[PDB]
Amino acid sequence: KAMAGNFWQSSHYLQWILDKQDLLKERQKDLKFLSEEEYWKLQIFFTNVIQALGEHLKLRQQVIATATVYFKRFYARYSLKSIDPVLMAPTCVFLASKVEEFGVVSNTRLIAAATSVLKTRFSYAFPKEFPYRMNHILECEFYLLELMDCCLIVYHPYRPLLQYVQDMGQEDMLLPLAWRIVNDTYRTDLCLLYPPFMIALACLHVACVVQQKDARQWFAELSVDMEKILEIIRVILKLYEQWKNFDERKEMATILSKMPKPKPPP
Amino acid sequence: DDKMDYDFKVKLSSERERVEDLFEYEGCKVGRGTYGHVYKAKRKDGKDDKDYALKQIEGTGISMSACREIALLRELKHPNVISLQKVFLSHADRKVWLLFDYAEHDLWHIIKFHRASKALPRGMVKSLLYQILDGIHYLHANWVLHRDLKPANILVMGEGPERGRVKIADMGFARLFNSPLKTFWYRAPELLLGARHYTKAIDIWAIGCIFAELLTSEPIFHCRQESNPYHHDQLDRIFNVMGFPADKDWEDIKKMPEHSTLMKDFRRNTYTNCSLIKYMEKHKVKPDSKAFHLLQKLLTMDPIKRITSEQAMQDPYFLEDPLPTSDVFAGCQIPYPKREFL
Ligand SMILES: Cc1cccc(Cc2n[nH]c3cc(O)c(C(=O)N4CC[C@H](O)C4)cc23)c1
Repeated sequence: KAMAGNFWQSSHYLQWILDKQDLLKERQKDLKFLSEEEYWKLQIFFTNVIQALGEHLKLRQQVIATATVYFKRFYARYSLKSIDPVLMAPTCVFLASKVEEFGVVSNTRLIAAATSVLKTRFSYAFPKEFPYRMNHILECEFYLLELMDCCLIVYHPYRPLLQYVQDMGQEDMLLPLAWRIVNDTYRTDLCLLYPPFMIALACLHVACVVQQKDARQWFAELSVDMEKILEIIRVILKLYEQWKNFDERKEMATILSKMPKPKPPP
Repeated sequence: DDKMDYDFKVKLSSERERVEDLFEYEGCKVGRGTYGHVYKAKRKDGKDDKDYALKQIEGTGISMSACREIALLRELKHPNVISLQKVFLSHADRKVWLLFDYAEHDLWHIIKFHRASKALPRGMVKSLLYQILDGIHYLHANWVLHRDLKPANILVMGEGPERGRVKIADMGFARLFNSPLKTFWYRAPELLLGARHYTKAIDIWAIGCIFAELLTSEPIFHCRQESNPYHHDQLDRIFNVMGFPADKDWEDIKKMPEHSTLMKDFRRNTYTNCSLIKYMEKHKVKPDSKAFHLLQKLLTMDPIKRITSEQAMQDPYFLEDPLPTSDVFAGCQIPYPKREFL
């Protein structure tokens, strides 16, 4: 529970809640190579890769979530060509796991996990084996920590969501779906643009609508800017429409080929 | 790296601040231990002439203990907890450097000065205690335990804008599964009887020990040196000062993993004329003083009956004359020597 009630004076809030136009402005350099649709599809793909890596290593959802935010922060500022996202994904999982003290991920286990997960679950995207070794992970970790300005503590919607569903008295009915919808929000930019409690409230609202639960009084009893919640609700509804229309298994090899490549040395 | 973009690599290399370019520290080591290497440092450009503490973290790369110390220090902000100013990541040798403001003094050296004088303080003692409680209360409210509290880790600032302000330092940031099992003078009895996790109450016991030592100039549970949590002579010293606890004083003592060992080695009768009252009388502290009644609440044997840091801060001791001051030295000149180089 370290720093649990400190969000408003946290580095998450003060530095890493970004402006949407600044995010879009920095994205234009990669948008010379990829369309907007293709870039969103890449974000979805690497979220799934990180999820699969964390599941292989048996890490709790919060640790996986933290690793996903690290990845998003890096490529919010820099181009996909700067460091290989195939290398960056396992590095983010490795770093996130070390912010915890209940268990350790060893070096051989990390490399074995990256090798195995990419061949058994992502062979449609990657015909060759994971070509990086531990020294490449350790070097990439230094760049990641520097870029993030050593900001390692991250807040997520899971803790507030838990408090809200307990307050409703609807844990058994609503929590499993609301939790699942929170997982799906990491396929978008939402974690860079809104505080976690607002994301949780949007996910709980969409869950209530899917399950046909009347909760309009409960949402009225809160003191929150409902306009920003509605903005978040609309990104969730759109996410599931892109999900329907997207086949990552058929498309990602071609999308990955269009990514800008690194300049070699002299 | 070959697969990293070259323009990106050289740009960052050109811009990256190196610790050796910004600071002068060679030959200025002031500390060496399990934490790593600490140096007194000056800024190489003449922008300000302040002293800085540079900590080179023990080992290479970013270990689990290194990762957590950076993570938590990056967030924590309070006047009585030492404040991280900057992190340098040295790519050539894979070393991590942390920059803090420089504290000239600490309670280990301050207490040793008074203990050495064999051939202000009462106002100072209260003010020190209040700031240590304030600092630990801030960490505790954020669910951050110190886990290694002792006089060497209670820094006090010297001449400058923060004169006589306590700075808590060297928090035990990494402990596997929050476990003690993975010189014992400041360790709560539950740890010595095999407690499996660190708690807020364990930190509070340590503050009680520090408070006794500030009042007497002697470590209250001083003991001879010498993997397992059970340490016989340290427990013997605790009972010699405190007395042996009755069943009613610590009902859950039976649940501690080393309770049967305690019963095997110790007998109630041995400590039948021992108590904190009698000990503190011998060291010239009165048992009807507000200072003493607070000390006893801090040094409670059963951890669930131990006072919290917030409740200790509300104690009438801190309303009794003299009141605690922001500068623990209270405007008076500092007689304590400056720390020497290595
Ligand atoms: C050896 C030594 C002892 C006391 C104080 C100073 C000087 C200083 N100033 N600022 C600091 C910040 C710090 O994190 C540490 C630090 O890392 N420590 C580890 C042991 C003790 O807990 C101090 C030191 C200083 C040097």
